[PDB]
Amino acid sequence: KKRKNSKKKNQPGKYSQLVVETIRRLGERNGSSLAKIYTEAKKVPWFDQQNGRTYLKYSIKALVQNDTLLQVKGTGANGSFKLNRKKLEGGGER
DNA sequence: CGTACGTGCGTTTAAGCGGTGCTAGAGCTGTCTACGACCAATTGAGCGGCCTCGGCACCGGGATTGTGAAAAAAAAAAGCTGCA
Ligand SMILES: [Ca+2]
Ligand SMILES: [Ca+2]
Ligand SMILES: [Ca+2]
Repeated sequence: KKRKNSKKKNQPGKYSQLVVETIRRLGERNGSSLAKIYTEAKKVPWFDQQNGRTYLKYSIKALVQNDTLLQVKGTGANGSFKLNRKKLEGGGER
Protein backbone atom coordinates (compact mmCIF):
# COMPACT_ATOMS: atom_id res chain seq x y z
CA LYS A 1 0.00 0.00 0.00
CA LYS A 2 1.93 3.08 -1.43
CA ARG A 3 5.73 3.80 -0.94
CA LYS A 4 7.20 3.58 2.64
CA ASN A 5 3.83 2.17 3.97
CA SER A 6 2.71 -1.34 5.24
CA LYS A 7 6.42 -1.99 6.12
CA LYS A 8 8.47 -5.07 7.31
CA LYS A 9 8.25 -4.51 11.18
CA ASN A 10 11.50 -6.56 11.81
CA GLN A 11 11.21 -8.54 15.12
CA PRO A 12 13.39 -6.87 17.82
CA GLY A 13 16.53 -8.59 19.29
CA LYS A 14 16.62 -10.77 22.47
CA TYR A 15 17.67 -7.82 24.79
CA SER A 16 14.99 -5.41 23.31
CA GLN A 17 12.50 -8.32 23.93
CA LEU A 18 13.80 -8.79 27.55
CA VAL A 19 13.26 -4.98 28.18
CA VAL A 20 9.58 -5.34 27.02
CA GLU A 21 8.92 -8.71 28.85
CA THR A 22 10.53 -7.26 32.06
CA ILE A 23 8.59 -3.88 31.86
CA ARG A 24 5.13 -5.61 31.47
CA ARG A 25 6.13 -8.50 33.91
CA LEU A 26 6.61 -5.97 36.83
CA GLY A 27 4.85 -2.89 35.37
CA GLU A 28 1.69 -1.93 37.41
CA ARG A 29 2.70 1.69 38.46
CA ASN A 30 3.90 5.11 37.02
CA GLY A 31 7.15 3.97 35.32
CA SER A 32 9.75 1.09 35.27
CA SER A 33 13.41 2.40 35.53
CA LEU A 34 16.64 1.31 33.69
CA ALA A 35 18.29 0.27 37.03
CA LYS A 36 15.04 -1.59 38.08
CA ILE A 37 14.68 -3.73 34.86
CA TYR A 38 18.48 -4.51 35.00
CA THR A 39 18.11 -5.82 38.64
CA GLU A 40 16.37 -9.18 37.67
CA ALA A 41 17.04 -8.85 33.87
CA LYS A 42 20.50 -10.35 34.71
CA LYS A 43 18.75 -13.35 36.49
CA VAL A 44 18.19 -14.77 32.91
CA PRO A 45 21.06 -17.28 32.24
CA TRP A 46 22.01 -16.16 28.61
CA PHE A 47 22.23 -12.44 29.75
CA ASP A 48 25.75 -11.02 29.05
CA GLN A 49 26.82 -9.49 32.43
CA GLN A 50 29.68 -7.27 31.09
CA ASN A 51 27.60 -5.51 28.32
CA GLY A 52 23.87 -6.45 28.93
CA ARG A 53 23.17 -3.12 30.76
CA THR A 54 24.49 -1.24 27.62
CA TYR A 55 22.33 -3.47 25.30
CA LEU A 56 19.24 -2.66 27.51
CA LYS A 57 20.27 1.05 27.13
CA TYR A 58 20.33 0.75 23.25
CA SER A 59 16.93 -1.11 23.35
CA ILE A 60 15.07 1.49 25.53
CA LYS A 61 16.36 4.45 23.42
CA ALA A 62 15.06 2.70 20.23
CA LEU A 63 11.77 1.36 21.79
CA VAL A 64 10.84 4.98 22.84
CA GLN A 65 11.60 6.23 19.23
CA ASN A 66 9.51 3.24 17.88
CA ASP A 67 6.70 4.50 20.24
CA THR A 68 6.61 0.84 21.49
CA LEU A 69 7.71 2.31 24.92
CA LEU A 70 7.33 5.77 26.63
CA GLN A 71 9.09 7.70 29.47
CA VAL A 72 7.26 9.35 32.46
CA LYS A 73 10.33 11.69 33.01
CA GLY A 74 13.02 9.81 30.95
CA THR A 75 16.11 12.09 30.88
CA GLY A 76 19.39 10.20 31.65
CA ALA A 77 19.15 8.37 35.04
CA ASN A 78 15.95 6.90 36.65
CA GLY A 79 13.96 7.61 33.41
CA SER A 80 11.05 5.20 34.27
CA PHE A 81 9.63 3.53 31.07
CA LYS A 82 6.01 2.36 30.59
CA LEU A 83 5.18 0.42 27.39
CA ASN A 84 2.96 3.03 25.56
CA ARG A 85 2.20 0.32 22.89
CA LYS A 86 -1.38 -0.20 24.31
CA LYS A 87 -3.22 2.84 22.71
CA LEU A 88 -1.34 3.26 19.34
CA GLU A 89 -1.25 2.16 15.62
CA GLY A 90 0.69 -1.06 16.56
CA GLY A 91 1.56 -1.31 12.79
CA GLY A 92 3.98 1.70 12.52
CA GLU A 93 3.62 5.39 11.38
CA ARG A 94 6.20 7.97 10.01
C1' DC B 1 16.20 -11.12 48.35
C1' DG B 2 20.23 -9.21 45.82
C1' DT B 3 24.91 -9.06 45.33
C1' DA B 4 29.26 -7.58 47.64
C1' DC B 5 32.78 -9.76 49.18
C1' DG B 6 35.93 -14.02 50.03
C1' DT B 7 38.42 -17.78 47.79
C1' DG B 8 41.44 -19.72 44.56
C1' DC B 9 43.55 -20.15 40.50
C1' DG B 10 47.13 -18.40 36.61
C1' DT B 11 49.76 -14.27 35.03
C1' DT B 12 52.44 -10.10 36.01
C1' DT B 13 55.01 -7.07 38.69
C1' DA B 14 58.40 -4.87 41.36
C1' DA B 15 60.16 -5.52 46.20
C1' DG B 16 64.13 -7.14 48.25
C1' DC B 17 68.66 -8.35 48.20
C1' DG B 18 73.71 -7.69 47.82
C1' DG B 19 76.84 -4.97 45.73
C1' DT B 20 79.29 -0.84 44.05
C1' DG B 21 80.31 4.07 43.53
C1' DC B 22 79.79 9.04 44.76
C1' DT B 23 79.53 12.88 47.81
C1' DA B 24 75.95 15.83 50.66
C1' DG B 25 75.96 17.08 54.78
C1' DA B 26 76.03 15.41 59.74
C1' DG B 27 78.71 16.52 63.25
C1' DC B 28 83.16 17.51 65.48
C1' DT B 29 86.98 21.07 66.94
C1' DG B 30 88.82 25.50 68.09
C1' DT B 31 88.32 30.45 68.29
C1' DC B 32 86.28 34.78 69.91
C1' DT B 33 82.94 38.09 71.23
C1' DA B 34 77.93 39.41 71.36
C1' DC B 35 74.66 38.62 74.61
C1' DG B 36 72.59 37.39 78.83
C1' DA B 37 73.23 36.85 84.03
C1' DC B 38 73.92 39.47 88.04
C1' DC B 39 73.85 43.60 90.71
C1' DA B 40 72.38 48.09 92.93
C1' DA B 41 69.69 52.07 92.68
C1' DT B 42 65.53 54.19 90.95
C1' DT B 43 60.52 54.77 90.36
C1' DG B 44 56.12 54.05 88.03
C1' DA B 45 53.00 50.18 86.66
C1' DG B 46 49.78 47.40 88.85
C1' DC B 47 48.21 45.85 93.11
C1' DG B 48 44.20 45.92 96.81
C1' DG B 49 40.74 48.61 98.56
C1' DC B 50 36.62 51.25 97.89
C1' DC B 51 32.60 53.58 95.86
C1' DT B 52 28.86 54.14 92.00
C1' DC B 53 25.35 53.68 88.85
C1' DG B 54 23.91 51.27 84.60
C1' DG B 55 23.62 46.43 82.72
C1' DC B 56 21.07 42.69 83.27
C1' DA B 57 18.25 39.34 85.86
C1' DC B 58 13.55 38.69 86.69
C1' DC B 59 8.80 39.63 86.05
C1' DG B 60 4.18 40.15 83.76
C1' DG B 61 1.71 40.74 79.63
C1' DG B 62 0.86 40.16 74.99
C1' DA B 63 2.25 38.50 70.21
C1' DT B 64 3.69 34.58 67.74
C1' DT B 65 4.85 29.95 66.51
C1' DG B 66 4.39 25.21 66.37
C1' DT B 67 1.77 20.80 67.53
C1' DG B 68 -1.91 17.46 67.57
C1' DA B 69 -6.63 16.08 67.07
C1' DA B 70 -10.37 15.28 64.20
C1' DA B 71 -12.62 15.14 59.82
C1' DA B 72 -12.21 14.54 54.92
C1' DA B 73 -9.85 13.87 50.67
C1' DA B 74 -6.14 11.59 47.55
C1' DA B 75 -3.78 7.52 46.74
C1' DA B 76 -1.87 3.36 47.04
C1' DA B 77 -3.07 -0.94 48.19
C1' DA B 78 -5.38 -5.13 48.46
C1' DG B 79 -8.51 -8.86 47.43
C1' DC B 80 -11.67 -10.25 43.84
C1' DT B 81 -13.05 -11.53 39.12
C1' DG B 82 -13.62 -14.02 34.50
C1' DC B 83 -11.15 -14.62 30.35
C1' DA B 84 -7.78 -16.07 27.43
CA1 LIG C 1 21.46 -5.17 49.59
CA1 LIG D 1 78.26 22.55 58.30
CA1 LIG E 1 40.38 47.01 90.86
